[PDB]
Amino acid sequence: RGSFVEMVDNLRGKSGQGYYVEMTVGSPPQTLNILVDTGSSNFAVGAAPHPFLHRYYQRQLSSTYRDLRKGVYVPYTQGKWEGELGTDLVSIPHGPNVTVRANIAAITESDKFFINGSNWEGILGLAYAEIARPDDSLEPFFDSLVKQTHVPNLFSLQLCGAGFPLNQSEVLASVGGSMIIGGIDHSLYTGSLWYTPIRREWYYEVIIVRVEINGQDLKMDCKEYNYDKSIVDSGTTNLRLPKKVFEAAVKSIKAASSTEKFPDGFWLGEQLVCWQAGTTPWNIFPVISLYLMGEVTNQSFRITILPQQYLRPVEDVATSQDDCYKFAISQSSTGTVMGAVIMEGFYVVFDRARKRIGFAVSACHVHDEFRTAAVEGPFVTLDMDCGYN
Ligand SMILES: NC1=N[C@@]2(c3cc(NC(=O)c4ccc(F)cn4)ccc3F)COC[C@H]2CS1
Repeated sequence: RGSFVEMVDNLRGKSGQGYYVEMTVGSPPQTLNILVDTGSSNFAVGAAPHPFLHRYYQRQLSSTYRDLRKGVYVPYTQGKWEGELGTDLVSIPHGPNVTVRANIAAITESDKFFINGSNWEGILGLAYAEIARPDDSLEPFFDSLVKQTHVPNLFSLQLCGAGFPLNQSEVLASVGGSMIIGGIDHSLYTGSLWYTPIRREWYYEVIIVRVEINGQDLKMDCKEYNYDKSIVDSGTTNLRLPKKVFEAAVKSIKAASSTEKFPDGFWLGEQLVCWQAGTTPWNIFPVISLYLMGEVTNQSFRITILPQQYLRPVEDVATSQDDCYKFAISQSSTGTVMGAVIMEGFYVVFDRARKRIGFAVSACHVHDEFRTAAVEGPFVTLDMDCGYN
């Protein structure tokens, strides 16, 4: 049974541009679309005109706006945002039937933050206060929600990739998935949920203990997989891997798929590759298994993704009926990032109450009739020291 009908199908978007949920801020309520971001911890919204924003938070029109008289500056690798801190009443229309007073960073300047055509106007950082900006005294949204209401301290995400390109109209009209606030909806997954511990409450940090490509062990010291951390991050597109793991994985994926040769720019995630309509050779590309530490001592389980997850559908650079994709695995210098293309394979339970992350096969993962994504266990013979310090 699906017990959270009110919140099922409340997301829209896609791996290229992000998955978002509708929220309201202020009194009377101002509706905004907000990126669901498990890899940061600020609730930050556009609050001044911008060429890529169709709307924005207007603090002067909110009777419940409270000015904290404090700026926040947030540079990150790909860009930056800065703005002004305050609080206001916030609700999620397709969410729990509650309204909370939460911190809001009113974005006044940004660089490469907003995405033309994404249809979102702010971000909902769902990770922990430790990585909030300017510091850990700025209570994140979810903490406020839990403190102020009877909502259980847990949320779950089903991100649904289409498996093909969606034009602007289609992505607006399409259901992109679900964020279930306070619970687990059984209709969103098949098979069993398997849980891995949250190593530390800052990012949603986990520990990978083994990596296989088509069943072949990458055979790296498991610390390499978590150097310098491994996180589950809905606010990143790709599966990102530490440099040395990336190099070893790409070598192995190339070897598995070697019946076709792809240019270097494809493997660099820059260049698309295309096949005649319907003829994408899924079967030449390997499955990828990530083994995660179990809750039981000396046990692990694995999550297995298909090329239908790690090849991201993109429309052709020229007009055609070809099926085209970009390689959605890329190198990282800040650890492993299980981004949206990985999350598209799975229903993911962020069980904050029990300090654990659950994975099950998603009811909306893209596959073919020969192979599916999998979550399987337990495995009891693995060497598990895998965390980086
Ligand atoms: N997890 C991260 N969150 C941050 C962030 C994320 C994004 N996300 C996206 O555009 C995006 C697009 C496609 C996707 F499938 C997912 N996300 C945009 C701005 C931005 F600042 C906020 O804190 C650090 C920064 C960099 S890593």
